Amino acid sequence: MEVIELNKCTSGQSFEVILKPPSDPSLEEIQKKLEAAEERRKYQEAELLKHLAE
Amino acid sequence: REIVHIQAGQCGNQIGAKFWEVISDEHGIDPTGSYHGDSDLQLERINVYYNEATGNKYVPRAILVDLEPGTMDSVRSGPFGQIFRPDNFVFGQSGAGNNWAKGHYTEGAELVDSVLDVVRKESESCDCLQGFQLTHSLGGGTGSGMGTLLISKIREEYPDRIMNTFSVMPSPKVSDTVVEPYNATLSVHQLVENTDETYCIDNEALYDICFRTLKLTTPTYGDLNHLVSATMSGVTTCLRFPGQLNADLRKLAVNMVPFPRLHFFMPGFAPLTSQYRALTVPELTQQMFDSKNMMAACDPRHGRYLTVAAIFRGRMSMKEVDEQMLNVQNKNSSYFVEWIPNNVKTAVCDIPPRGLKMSATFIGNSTAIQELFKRISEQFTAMFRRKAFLHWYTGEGMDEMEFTEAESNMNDLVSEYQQYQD
Amino acid sequence: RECISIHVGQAGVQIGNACWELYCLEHGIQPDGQMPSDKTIGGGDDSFNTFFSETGAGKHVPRAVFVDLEPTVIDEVRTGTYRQLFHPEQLITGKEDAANNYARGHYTIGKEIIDLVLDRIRKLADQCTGLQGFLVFHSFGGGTGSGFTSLLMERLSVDYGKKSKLEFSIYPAPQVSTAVVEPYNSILTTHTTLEHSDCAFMVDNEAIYDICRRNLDIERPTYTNLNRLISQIVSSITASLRFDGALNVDLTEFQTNLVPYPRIHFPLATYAPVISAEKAYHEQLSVAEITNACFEPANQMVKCDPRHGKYMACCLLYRGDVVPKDVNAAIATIKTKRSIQFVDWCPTGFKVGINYQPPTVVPGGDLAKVQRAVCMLSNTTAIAEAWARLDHKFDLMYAKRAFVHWYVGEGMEEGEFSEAREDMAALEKDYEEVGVD
Amino acid sequence: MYTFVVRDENSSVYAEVSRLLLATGQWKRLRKDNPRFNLMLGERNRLPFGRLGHEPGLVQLVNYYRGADKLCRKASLVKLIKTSPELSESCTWFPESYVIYPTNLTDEREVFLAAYNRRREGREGNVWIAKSSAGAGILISSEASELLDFIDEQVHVIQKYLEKPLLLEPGHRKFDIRSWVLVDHLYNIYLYREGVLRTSSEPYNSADKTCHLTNHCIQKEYSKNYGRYEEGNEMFFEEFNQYLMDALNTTLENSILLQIKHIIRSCLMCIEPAISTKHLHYQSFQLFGFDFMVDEELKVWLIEVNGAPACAQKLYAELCQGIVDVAISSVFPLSIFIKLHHH
Ligand SMILES: Nc1nc2c(ncn2[C@@H]2O[C@H](COP(=O)(O)OP(=O)(O)OP(=O)(O)O)[C@@H](O)[C@H]2O)c(=O)[nH]1
Ligand SMILES: Nc1ncnc2c1ncn2[C@@H]1O[C@H](COP(=O)(O)OP(=O)(O)CP(=O)(O)O)[C@@H](O)[C@H]1O
Ligand SMILES: Nc1nc2c(ncn2[C@@H]2O[C@H](COP(=O)(O)OP(=O)(O)O)[C@@H](O)[C@H]2O)c(=O)[nH]1
Ligand SMILES: COc1cc(S(=O)(=O)Oc2ccc3[nH]c(C)cc3c2F)cc(OC)c1OC
Ligand SMILES: [Ca+2]
Ligand SMILES: [Ca+2]
Ligand SMILES: [Mg+2]
Ligand SMILES: [Mg+2]
Ligand SMILES: [Mg+2]
Repeated sequence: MEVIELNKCTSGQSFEVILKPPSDPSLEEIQKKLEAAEERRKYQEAELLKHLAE
Repeated sequence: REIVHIQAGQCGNQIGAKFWEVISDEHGIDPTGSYHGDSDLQLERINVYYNEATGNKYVPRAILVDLEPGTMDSVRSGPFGQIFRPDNFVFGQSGAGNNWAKGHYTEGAELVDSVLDVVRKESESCDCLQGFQLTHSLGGGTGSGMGTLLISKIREEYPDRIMNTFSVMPSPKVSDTVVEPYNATLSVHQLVENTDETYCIDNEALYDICFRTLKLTTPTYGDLNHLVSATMSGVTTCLRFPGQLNADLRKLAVNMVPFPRLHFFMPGFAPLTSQYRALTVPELTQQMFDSKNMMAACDPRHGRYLTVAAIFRGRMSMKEVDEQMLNVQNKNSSYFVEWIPNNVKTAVCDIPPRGLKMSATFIGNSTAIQELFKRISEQFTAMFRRKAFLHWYTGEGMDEMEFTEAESNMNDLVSEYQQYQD
Repeated sequence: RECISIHVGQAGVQIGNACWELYCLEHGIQPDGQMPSDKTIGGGDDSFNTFFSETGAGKHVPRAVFVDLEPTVIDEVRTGTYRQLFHPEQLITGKEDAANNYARGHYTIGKEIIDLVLDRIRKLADQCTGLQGFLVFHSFGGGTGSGFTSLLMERLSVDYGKKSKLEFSIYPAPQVSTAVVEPYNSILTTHTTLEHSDCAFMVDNEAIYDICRRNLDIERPTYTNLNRLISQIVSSITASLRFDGALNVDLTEFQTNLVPYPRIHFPLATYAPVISAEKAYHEQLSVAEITNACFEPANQMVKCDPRHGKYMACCLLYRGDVVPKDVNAAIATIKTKRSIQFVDWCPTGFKVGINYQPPTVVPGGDLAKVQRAVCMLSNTTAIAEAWARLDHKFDLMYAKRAFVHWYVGEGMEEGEFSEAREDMAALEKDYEEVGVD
Repeated sequence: MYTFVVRDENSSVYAEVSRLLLATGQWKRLRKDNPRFNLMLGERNRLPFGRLGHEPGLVQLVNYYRGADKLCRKASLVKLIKTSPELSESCTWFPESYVIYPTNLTDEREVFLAAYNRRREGREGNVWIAKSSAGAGILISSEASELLDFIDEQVHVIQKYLEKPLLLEPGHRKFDIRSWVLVDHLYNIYLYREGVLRTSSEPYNSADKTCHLTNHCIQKEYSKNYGRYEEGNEMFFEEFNQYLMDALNTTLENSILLQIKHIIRSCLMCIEPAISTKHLHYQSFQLFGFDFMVDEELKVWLIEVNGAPACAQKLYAELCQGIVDVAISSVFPLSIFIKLHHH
């Protein structure tokens, strides 16, 4: 039960109370997966038109 | 988010005509197109189904299609006949003769291009088109044959817009021709592939409701169409009136259709009407889920609900609405799939339908709908096994194999609806 | 320094609209952006300038960016009471929403607008002498709140690799749900945002709904009631940034004090007291009474049982008439009765912060004005319950591949589902390895 | 109508409780994986408490108290005693016990040898016993290396053996009192007025392990005198009480039950702040089985607590109904217990 680091100011104060001691990808990689998704989205569409063409 | 309406055939134009006659009243639009209402809520989303014209006129975004001029001459001469856009009347003369082939391959082909010109013109003036809704029967020739042809062609041109349909199923109890199973089976295959949302309106159900429940000894098509109007108003409430759910056709499909082919909804409505006593919230809920209020002639207890969307209309305790909705789910928990959490959605609208203070409309993606397709399939095979009446279709260029395919596609759909029932 | 708040999706925009409302009330900023208290018109290196820039006319403009693929929600900010605060460059809208589809908000409708959002963000970032990081408000369940948020977090991690990124996330609840595919979106967006968010505050709508019902006696809580409560907690968490102090003074300190393990960065927030303003006068709770309430599950922002979960960190953020001696006595007495088991590799202690200014409330709101309030941030392993609940719902629908076709139709691959889920199983493993007895 | 699910088929007690609920006609059994239930008869291991109390408009109850394993396991019980001020290290009714980890694997090995050498040098009876939660494997020995090597040969425990047990004169055998306790959602402690005595069939020999262990399985397997005196080697309170009067000139209520009721209260009040579901989003109840042992001075001891007990054949009907009456219908409306009052 020890208060430490008692910082005080006009607007408030803060402290710590110890009670027991202890015992990213790049822009290209983003555009790669993004554009790759539109490829599957445009291929799945092309297949639909090809099916409708039949 | 605008919607383009299309009505095709005798049934398609007659139920579609009543749909506009109903919502026009709900929004305060007179037969001339002028607004004469009281609540601004009537107009906040009027653009969804109406185009504003010069002089504050509201013209429906509807297209009227038929291979005969008869049923469309009546519409123009009907009560709200003067409100429809004249250019949007597209009709032939030879008719389809209750033949799917004639509507899909020969006579409809001659006319289909002209229709798309109107569809294109309407879509061009849509700031954010969300999709199309079609009204038609599957038992005839025009709405069934040509209607599916339009759906197929519209998808090719608007592949990223929602395709919605109100599809009236044939029934021997209400029959015009013995080839209705042939026409319906061919159409169902088309709907399976080329629609997102199909409201299954079974004439067998409409008849029984008129006969058993409403106590009408001899129902007429007008009597059955009063039921369809009430339902069509109910399932478009969230589109036509503002809410906290910002409902649109795409959202409905994403949440109602767990599997792309199982998008055939059982619609229900309460109270069934042909009357002064107001109906309580528990009464609406009980009747709504009751099979006697279903418009598809399937026993929900013989199947399971994959997803459900309910709309209550009128001034009522939304807390009570919950209390009674959750009660049904917790009571009939065996008739809802356990592997789709929160598969029942409820919305409330303060504006009630004309004539009632309290109403409730119900949209159900139930596996019991397989009973309906099984009924059509049996009637289809009963004739096809003897090639009976096929000469009407082979004379229009079709081959037997195309029937065998639609038969298999029908039986496959039933099997798909079955696997998810266990 | 400066902090940029980003509000994504319906929930993010509405909650942000509620937060900046409360910030203005707490800082005395008028709905026209004019702060009479500010005597350094045009400048000001004060603590509240971290969230508000000052124009030549003396207008305090939020350092915020509202984004939604649909224009209906943000239009109410443009025609709302606080319309004058923001300039239109900060309010970005699309035309079609994501239809509750993560793929539609990340791969298809999101990719169309990401470049613009980043540019608008850069328009504010360049107005910052030293930018600390970003505060991201969004929902797990929304199509835009999940799909577009994850896309942005990927791009922010590239354009601002040094800056920190904090999350305020709405965990889905059936009581206020919006779609049945919400579990799918909640899992996809957590997997794609975990490596990028430095610390995330989850708010379960179930907790807020029940709190509004029980403590505020609201039969059917609205999003307004929920957001007004949520903004009070957000204010407690962000108070240290907007007011002078020494605890959690910068965004990096949230990570230091609450996030020892980067993947376990979901502190559990507990707030008290919540009093119905309808009550003419309430028995104002004491410092010890509100502190004890921090350990009652009914007051947590996520329904779980901290008793069966070891703590790793704990911050007490008091606001109002609170003195250190009261806090220490409450802490000592609450140790004896409660069961607060930390991990063996962390000190069993509490970092405390007091702001004398009492909690502010909106006029005509539901929250009564209290003299002292506390928000506890405790990084407890017990919050893994929420991941398990969310994961079980995911496994139920995915077993039958229900609704998956909607995502693959936008470009997504069925594999990305199992990838995201296997990551969630790893997160549940990490929580267990830290909470074993 | 009320909703309940089942996830423990091997539960002979709640297989009966499931029977009665359906018989009322006001309860319905759903499937184990249906999330919409009012009540769960969950499994023993890995009960998903984190998923409970999250269904709107659905009051959910479960028949297990989360965190009760601290009292129903050998290692945790001993660690609960001592570390608990309520159940102080100086617990008069708890046999001296120590937690031992196998050498292959905190540990209390050197502390066990501490209080052992005192008895050897003090001429006192120094017989001990070792057991574990993985039992049907038990050893009773007076040496140290024999018991600790047997442990090396999971977490075990060693406690002092009742070298002076109370013996029923008509046979000179050892009994084992089993009392059933029910704790409802309100944490009211209910003791069943009917108990059983898993009596032995061979004479206790203080110089073999059949006359030392009084499990109904050992008596039905190793013993040959099964059923000689009482039926099934299971005496009830009515027969036992009469023997106390004719032999020791006392009664069951005073010489034994007073202590049993005290031990039950002390244990459950100790972990009450750790398992109580009073302000929780779901509620819990649970039936417990306390095993006691009485020595020659009519002093009751605590052997073990079981979280999934099995009730006697005769008393299944009377007990399992009492579960529904006070634990299930108290929250879901449609005496044989002694309420142990407390604070
Ligand atoms: N707390 C709170 N939750 C909200 C609010 N608005 C929506 N939600 C929750 O957010 C989830 C749905 O996400 P939304 O933000 O509405 O969807 P979105 O971000 O607009 O994405 P879209 O699907 O494209 O519309 C649901 O679980 C709702 O409960 C709000 O104002 N406050
Ligand atoms: N300290 C001790 N002194 C004397 N006998 C003891 C003892 N500890 C255990 N026993 C004997 O061991 C027997 C079984 O011990 P324990 O209760 O651990 O077995 P178990 O887990 O099979 C009981 P249940 O069948 O109720 O689960 C008791 O009935 C008792 O006769
Ligand atoms: N509900 C309803 N069904 C109709 C109507 N007219 C025809 N039907 C049904 O639809 C089928 C006949 O289709 P029809 O619309 O006449 O075909 P089409 O004119 O060639 O498009 C049969 O099953 C009829 O029972 C109608 O006005 N209302
Ligand atoms: C216009 O059609 C309607 C559209 C909508 S919605 O756009 O909000 O879609 C949703 C959103 C979430 C959902 N959860 C479930 C299980 C279904 C569901 C859903 F359909 C709701 C309607 O009534 C509830 C409705 O009926 C007329
Ligand atoms: Ca200033
Ligand atoms: Ca980072
Ligand atoms: Mg006809
Ligand atoms: Mg939205
Ligand atoms: Mg045994």
